[PDB]
Amino acid sequence: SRRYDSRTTIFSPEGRLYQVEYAMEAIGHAGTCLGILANDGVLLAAERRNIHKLLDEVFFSEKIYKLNEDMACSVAGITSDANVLTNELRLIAQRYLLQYQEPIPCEQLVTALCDIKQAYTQFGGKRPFGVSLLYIGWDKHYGFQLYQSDPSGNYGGWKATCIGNNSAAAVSMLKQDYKEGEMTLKSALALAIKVLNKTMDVSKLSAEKVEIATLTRENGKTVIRVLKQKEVEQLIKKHEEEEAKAEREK
Amino acid sequence: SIMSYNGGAVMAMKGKNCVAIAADRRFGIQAQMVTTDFQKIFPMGDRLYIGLAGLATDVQTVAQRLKFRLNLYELKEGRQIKPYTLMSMVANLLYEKRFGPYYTEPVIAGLDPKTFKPFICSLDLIGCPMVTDDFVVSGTCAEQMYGMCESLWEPNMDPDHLFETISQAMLNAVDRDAVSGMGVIVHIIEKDKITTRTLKARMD
Amino acid sequence: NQYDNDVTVWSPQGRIHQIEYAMEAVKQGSATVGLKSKTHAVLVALKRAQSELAAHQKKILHVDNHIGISIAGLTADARLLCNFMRQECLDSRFVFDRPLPVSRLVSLIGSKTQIPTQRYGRRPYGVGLLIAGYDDMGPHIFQTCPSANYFDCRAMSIGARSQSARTYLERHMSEFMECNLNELVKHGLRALRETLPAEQDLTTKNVSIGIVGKDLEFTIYDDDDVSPFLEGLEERPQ
Amino acid sequence: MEYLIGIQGPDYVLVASDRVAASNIVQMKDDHDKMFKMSEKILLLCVGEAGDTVQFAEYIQKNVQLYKMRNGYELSPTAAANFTRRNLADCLRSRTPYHVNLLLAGYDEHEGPALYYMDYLAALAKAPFAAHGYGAFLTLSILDRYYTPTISRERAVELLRKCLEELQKRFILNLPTFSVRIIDKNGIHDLDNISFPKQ
Amino acid sequence: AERGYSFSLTTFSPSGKLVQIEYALAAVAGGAPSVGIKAANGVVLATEKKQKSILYDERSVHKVEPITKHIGLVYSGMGPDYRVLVHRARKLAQQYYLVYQEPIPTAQLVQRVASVMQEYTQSGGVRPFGVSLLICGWNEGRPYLFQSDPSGAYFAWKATAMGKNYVNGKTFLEKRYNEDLELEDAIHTAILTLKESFEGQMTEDNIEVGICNEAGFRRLTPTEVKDYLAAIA
Amino acid sequence: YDRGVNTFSPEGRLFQVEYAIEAIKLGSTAIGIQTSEGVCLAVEKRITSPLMEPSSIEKIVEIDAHIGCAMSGLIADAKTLIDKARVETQNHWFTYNETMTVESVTQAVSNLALQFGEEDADPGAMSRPFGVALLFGGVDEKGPQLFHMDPSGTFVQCDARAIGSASEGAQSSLQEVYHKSMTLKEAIKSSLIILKQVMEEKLNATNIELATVQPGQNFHMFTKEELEEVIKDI
Amino acid sequence: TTTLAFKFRHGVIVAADSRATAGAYIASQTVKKVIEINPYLLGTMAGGAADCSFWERLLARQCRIYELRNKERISVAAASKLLANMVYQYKGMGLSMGTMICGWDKRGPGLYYVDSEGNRISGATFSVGSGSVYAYGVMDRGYSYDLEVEQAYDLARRAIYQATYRDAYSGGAVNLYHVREDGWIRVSSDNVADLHEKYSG
Amino acid sequence: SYDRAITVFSPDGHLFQVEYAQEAVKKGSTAVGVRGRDIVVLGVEKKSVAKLQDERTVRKICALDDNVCMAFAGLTADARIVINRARVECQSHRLTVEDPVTVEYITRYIASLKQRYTQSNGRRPFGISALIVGFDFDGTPRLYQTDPSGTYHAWKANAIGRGAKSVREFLEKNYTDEAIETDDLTIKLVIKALLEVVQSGGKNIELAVMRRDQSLKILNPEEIEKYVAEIEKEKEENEKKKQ
Amino acid sequence: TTIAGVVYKDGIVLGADTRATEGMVVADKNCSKIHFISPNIYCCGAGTAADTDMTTQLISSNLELHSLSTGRLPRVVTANRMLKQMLFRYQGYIGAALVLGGVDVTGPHLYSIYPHGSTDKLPYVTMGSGSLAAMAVFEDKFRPDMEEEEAKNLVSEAIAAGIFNDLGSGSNIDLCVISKNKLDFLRPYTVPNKKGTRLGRYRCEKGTTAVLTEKITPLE
Repeated sequence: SRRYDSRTTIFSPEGRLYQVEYAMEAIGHAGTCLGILANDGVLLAAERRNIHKLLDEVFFSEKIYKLNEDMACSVAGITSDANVLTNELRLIAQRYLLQYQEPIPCEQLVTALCDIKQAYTQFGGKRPFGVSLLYIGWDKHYGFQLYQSDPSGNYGGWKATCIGNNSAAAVSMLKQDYKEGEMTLKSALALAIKVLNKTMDVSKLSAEKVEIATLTRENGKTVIRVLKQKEVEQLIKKHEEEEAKAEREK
Repeated sequence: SIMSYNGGAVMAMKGKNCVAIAADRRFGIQAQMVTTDFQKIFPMGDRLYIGLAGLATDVQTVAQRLKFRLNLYELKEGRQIKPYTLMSMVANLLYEKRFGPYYTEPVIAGLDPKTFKPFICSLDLIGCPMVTDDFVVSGTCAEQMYGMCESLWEPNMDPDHLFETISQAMLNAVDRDAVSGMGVIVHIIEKDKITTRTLKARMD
Repeated sequence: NQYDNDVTVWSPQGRIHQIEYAMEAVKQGSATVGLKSKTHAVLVALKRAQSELAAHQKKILHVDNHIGISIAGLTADARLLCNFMRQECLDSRFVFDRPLPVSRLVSLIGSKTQIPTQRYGRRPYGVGLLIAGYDDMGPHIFQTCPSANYFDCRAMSIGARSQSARTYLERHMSEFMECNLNELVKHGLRALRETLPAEQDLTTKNVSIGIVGKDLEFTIYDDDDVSPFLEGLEERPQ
Repeated sequence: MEYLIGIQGPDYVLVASDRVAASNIVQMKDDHDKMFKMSEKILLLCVGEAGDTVQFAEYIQKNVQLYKMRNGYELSPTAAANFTRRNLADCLRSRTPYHVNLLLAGYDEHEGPALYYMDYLAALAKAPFAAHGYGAFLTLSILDRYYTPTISRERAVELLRKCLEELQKRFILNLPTFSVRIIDKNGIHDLDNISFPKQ
Repeated sequence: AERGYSFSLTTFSPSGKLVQIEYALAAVAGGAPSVGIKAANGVVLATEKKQKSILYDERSVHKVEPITKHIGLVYSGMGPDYRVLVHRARKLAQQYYLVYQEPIPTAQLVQRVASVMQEYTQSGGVRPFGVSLLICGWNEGRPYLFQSDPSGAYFAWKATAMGKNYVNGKTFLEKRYNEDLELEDAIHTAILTLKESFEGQMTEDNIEVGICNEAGFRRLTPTEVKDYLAAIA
Repeated sequence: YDRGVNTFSPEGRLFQVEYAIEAIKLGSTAIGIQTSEGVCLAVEKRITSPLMEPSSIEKIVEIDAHIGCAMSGLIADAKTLIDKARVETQNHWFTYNETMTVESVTQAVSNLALQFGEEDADPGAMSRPFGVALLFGGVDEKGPQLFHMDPSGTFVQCDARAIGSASEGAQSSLQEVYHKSMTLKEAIKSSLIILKQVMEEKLNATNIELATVQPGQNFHMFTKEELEEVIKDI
Repeated sequence: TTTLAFKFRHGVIVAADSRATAGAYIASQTVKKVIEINPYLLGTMAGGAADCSFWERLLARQCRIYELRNKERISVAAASKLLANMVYQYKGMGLSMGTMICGWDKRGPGLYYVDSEGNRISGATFSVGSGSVYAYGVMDRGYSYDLEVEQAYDLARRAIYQATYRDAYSGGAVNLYHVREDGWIRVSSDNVADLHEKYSG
Repeated sequence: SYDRAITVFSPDGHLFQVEYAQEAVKKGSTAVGVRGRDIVVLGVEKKSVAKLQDERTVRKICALDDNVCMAFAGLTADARIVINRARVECQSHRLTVEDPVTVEYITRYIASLKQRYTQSNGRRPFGISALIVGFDFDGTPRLYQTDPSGTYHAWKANAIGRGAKSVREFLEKNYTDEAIETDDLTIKLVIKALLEVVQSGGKNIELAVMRRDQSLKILNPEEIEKYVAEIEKEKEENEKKKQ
Repeated sequence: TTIAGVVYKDGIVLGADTRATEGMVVADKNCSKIHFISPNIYCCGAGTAADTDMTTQLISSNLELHSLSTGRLPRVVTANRMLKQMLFRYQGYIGAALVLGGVDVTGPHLYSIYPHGSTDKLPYVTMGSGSLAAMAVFEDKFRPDMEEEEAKNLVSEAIAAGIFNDLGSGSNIDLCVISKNKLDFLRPYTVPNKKGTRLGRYRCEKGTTAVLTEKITPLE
């Protein structure tokens, strides 16, 4: 018994949790997923690894989970763990709603899940959840919001970020192009298309390969929509027709 | 009785391709009225409302936990809930407290979100479902409401006539009950729109 | 070395090393001896001091009016067992209003101590006991090992360098059954004495005595109440 | 026996309570306070059973303060009211129910002034004005007679005085003094006690 | 006496892999092959039920099992694990029916079963299931075909294959099959893609077939399978 | 190579207990002296920075008005035992209306000895021994008493005792200077002397703590000035 | 039983009778109804003797542990709150207890009434027991915050005395304690028979 | 449940898991704190200034109650846990006792918590250290610090995290009764200490102050820039016209 | 409520009325009291309506699981056992009174099941407030080995006796015929009861109801 125990909730000599880091490595080999904040909304854009000629497509999405009428999330890592965590997030949101009769602030939801993940890192002897998450939402306290959480139960708020394969490059590119206080949903969409176009291994980029969702505020209600393939192709074509435009100048 | 502690009345009525649900507005404690704007009808999706009469606490609580489970349903599955399914859900929720029941007798009224076929039902305090093709009632003035509904209800009624009928039934039944009234509210729902009205009523 | 660390692991030769290692804990303790006449049961124990400015370790504990013990090994396990025995005796007096038979108390100790020698992550009790008692079948001296085994002794000694005492006792067994109390305690003291180099000997500072009998409840003597026993011994010279 | 009253104006909430702590046939305390600060803009007026009132009220209070310390912002009067209502409703069918009747006064930066009424059965009801206790039976009507939604806080205090005077006239219980507080955009303000110099 | 190992047997490698899951998948890709085709008006599941002797009574154990009246299952990998998952799936379906008085949607059943599968990749003292599942169903007019793997992940397919030579069966499906097929044609191409591997004479007792139209899930009689295996009918 | 926390060495000892004993050898050294006029306890604070408030270092605490305790080793572990001892004394007072004997308190704390283990235990049980040595100094019906306890659970009465890193040297020095008829003044004096001998820093008023328990006076921790008056007579 | 307590400029006066009955039968006349919890904390006994004594003893234990742990002494408010919270968990089980916790604090003289029902209120004057109504009559007629110490003593003593006169379940002796900043002092323990001759003639 | 000894003794008498936890702390952002007369200031170093990140969501200076604030260094998640537990206990103290909370009390609670996690089956030590800062009733200002072991002490000034030794040395050399004679001087001392290990900026320094019965005050980068400016001025009006 | 069951030559006829009352007020005129257990097993329910509903549904579910696992058609003894053990466990607090009937490999079987958990296997049974009338009909006109239409007539007659002689019963008659190779779920058998035609038109015309407030909400 002491022999077979892999000891998953234990410090390493350098003062770190090996399983958490290895989980981060698992995340690194997952579909690229990024999120960008704006002044009139916030968006998620993710690489689709479920891209085969014989897939049936019965769901609204693949990596975009609706959590709440004012909140949505995207994921990267092991998908089943993502199903678990997303279900739990929904549960938490509904508990808050039952208790206070008003929507849960996004930060509170993220923290609530992150404490569970942390708990998994500290005791139990179980493997952690090989999953990182991006949260987009709106609330009456901080308006439009983008968050990110790691399997360590560690989270942070961002104006723009990426997660998954080639995340670092995407982050650098975002650091270049971003526009604090001067961001719009259109511009942010362009930026997403750009970074996704460079980071994705498979070039050219078909709508069959990307998945975009926006969260915006219309008439007192919160609207979350997944972009149809047509709009996506419009965005890509726009990107190429702008890229072939700046290359003329030489 | 426990049900008569706060009083109140809830009614639902079938139409052609429409449906109606109504309730009084009084929140009182025994003989004393506290408020005249108490909500007893709750939206459980587009074209699907639930009416709760009885003990006010359990009205609010059942409504809230119902919204809880319903939201979870509409998230796990990618669809609004069907009326029969909502009825079974409420039935389950109430029967979970078989030996310590919530004191409410719910009434469900809605259109099939896929079709448009009207659906109405009512349940026990322990969740025994009952579907009809005409009307359902629940409240301290049940006998009164039965009396009115049996004499006013016609089969294939249009929205306006369904409205007039359910309104007259509610008004005249409630006006013979001391712990029901202080206003009436009617939701008449059809395929394209939802009309919400408050009736001119006695306030005594 | 792979059959060393768990009590639930048999060795390929039919042994359990954790039990034996536990048995070794008895030998690390100061020696103690126990013998019986036909009327009395006596424990004699060589106390032991860390430094000169520290008192000598308690070796004899009271269990019930008719039962006392002498310990050898881990003192925590000793106090554990002691509390167990006390509680069992109290239970017996409470329910039956008669003193608990010594052999049954011992059997209970065996049962209790056997249990953790079969469960994973559990350890044997690291303590050996000598039990002096008197009941309807007369005086009794028992010996309990970490192996959860127990013995009905005519006399015995356990602890460091107790082989000598064992030999001496083995010589004078035939005398014991007819000895008087003074002579019995004497023999016990000599047995305890043979467990020492010629340089050191018994004192009113490093000896504890425990007696129980037909006319005497279990009693512990030390300090100056030991002097009447010692001052009556032959200055055995090298 | 205990009296609570709340009157909501367009941009303020006025609250008042009796100051008597009574047992048997004697008044044991005459400066008792029925109010509980829960936020900078929320008051909880609790009344009822001996130990249940303070236990419940303080539990709620420390939990609201906990929310504030954990999240950086305070609860809205609505979220607060539904919180206390949830707690009260969950204990209802338990071994340890709480016999408390309560008012919750508050001011939100968005939705404005709010007054909530709660029965001991945990039925929550928003109202322009409310009252708890036997005295309510003699005061509510007066409010009904003289309340208008645009009532000034001065007129509100005058009306309050009318109710309390009525209490002095018809009510068999003593009740000589009354705690009076008011909540607005700037927080909770203590007003002079309404008293009737008997002896 | 017994308690239980409370630590994970499935852990991350430094490469970031859940090794036991991939070894489980290795166990799947060593079992008899199975094919599933969604065909407009119905769904077909078929598998190689090849025994090891004439002594085996093939009319006793089945690989194509019903979950309810409208949902069916086949697998690739270890049998006993599959059996466990079948019991569990049936139970889940019945719980759903007790709560909603409405037959369980195929996708919901798939999600719940997948959750059960995920548990055994993280809970203590257990290994993951060595089974991939193909689940067919009829709900809300449309037909449905899902696959769930030992990680607890699931995918919706128009058509697919699992087990031995699942890659070549998959390609064969990608070419020699597409939409607007009636269930009959689908059965035809299903037995056809199974035949791309079934070493030996493929009889009516060498394979098992199940169908799912809007009349319910059912296992095909050996007679019907013979008629189909006449390279005709 | 990892084995259970309840594993025996071939010598017949528990590895964890022995390693805990080893862990004590890093602790601040402490001295206790028993005397018919009272019991004294002295310990070095070991301040590692001028920025550290030394008054927040208490290696001597009051178990009760007639019992004090000096601790060495892992102080964090000691706090638990101290609290348990205090609670024990208060329970004894509650039940019997009389104070605890020093030996009884010591025994009580010693009952938490080998109460550690993995399998077959509560989910809130200790995983390892306490890495701490204790010196209880008290006054009761048997007069002034001083006891010593180690992670083995074995507790024993002592006339003069030293625990800590410089245990051996200090103990020898104590042996050379102790007799069962000293005054409390001679005891305190001796303690401070040997302490200064073994301490690496220069002995001063804000560098050690000293406490006495006398038959006529409750547990007393010496103030800065009271310490100065003693250090004066070096 | 008749107990009273009031706080004034110079501290807290605590007084009690000493009679204990079992029905009409007088079981004792030597009951210490002022409970010395601490050298700085006084309680009173009304209702069930056992309940008051036991729970306030538990209180004393808790207060001592508090003093050891926090190196400071508990406040009157924290003590009364502790007692109230302890007693509240047995609500409806039949505990009969009406006590007054008196002390001196950072906030000065403290006086709290604590019930077995759940009450816990701070105040200037209190009286508990079957004779409380009678004691209130004289105490209220004589009370002032600016009373002199001897005046306070005389007031408390007289109130308890008149209470013994009217109430059949109160009598024996009048015991009187004074809580000052440096702790409490046992002021007096006069017999009712003596007080009769002192007061009437 | 999981009942395995994680933290055990080594042959040399060390608690390895606790030491590794302390290493984890040593990899943390530098946090310092100093105590003044009517002011107490805490400042934390590297905020991982990604600039694409919301600073508010990554602050390492929290408030436990209106009375007590705290900084930390180590594993941010563990810190979140300990912080929230400390908050609950801060409120429960108000429930069980009419009086609020002393800094030493909450410090003791947190410390005992960590120690408990060093000695319980299945659990793993919190890999954080905390700087607790407050003003108790009676007005005495106090600063304590805890450790993954469970040990805790009072300080006049201290630092934790990456390069804690350096800043500790600096503070040892600079803490006087002349410095921290005014609020603006104590804050200045904190910024001066932090700039001795930070990558030399001012946009990389978070600073919070508490004073009297007033609430915690976080300093906006404008005020911080101003203080660092007067700092660089005094570092060129008393250090330039001399050397 | 009046429910009955009988055993004939080729199987079993179950009968029920359709009135559901709350107190002494008719709530439902067309209540279904004949419940599906298994394709070959059906159950009439009297007593506490919710309890009969949940009991019968639970047993149906467990039996579906059972037959799904066994691959065979459920037996009536199984249903009887499950029901009676569940009911006994709850000591009558589950107010389910049942008439259980079905056809097996062993043939047709009819049990009556009481809320305390006692059962009786009988060729004819009645339960409910109208059970004595129906039982009278049976005891007067029952013969063993009847034919289908004769049995249907007998049962409908018993249910009618209940309907017209018991205030708890009324409205229509439901039959369920179960044979070795047929299932006739006739619902309803024959409604011997009708509301009299409306003599008047109490139709209210638009505008006759005064309205204080209106609010139209467009959907999609």
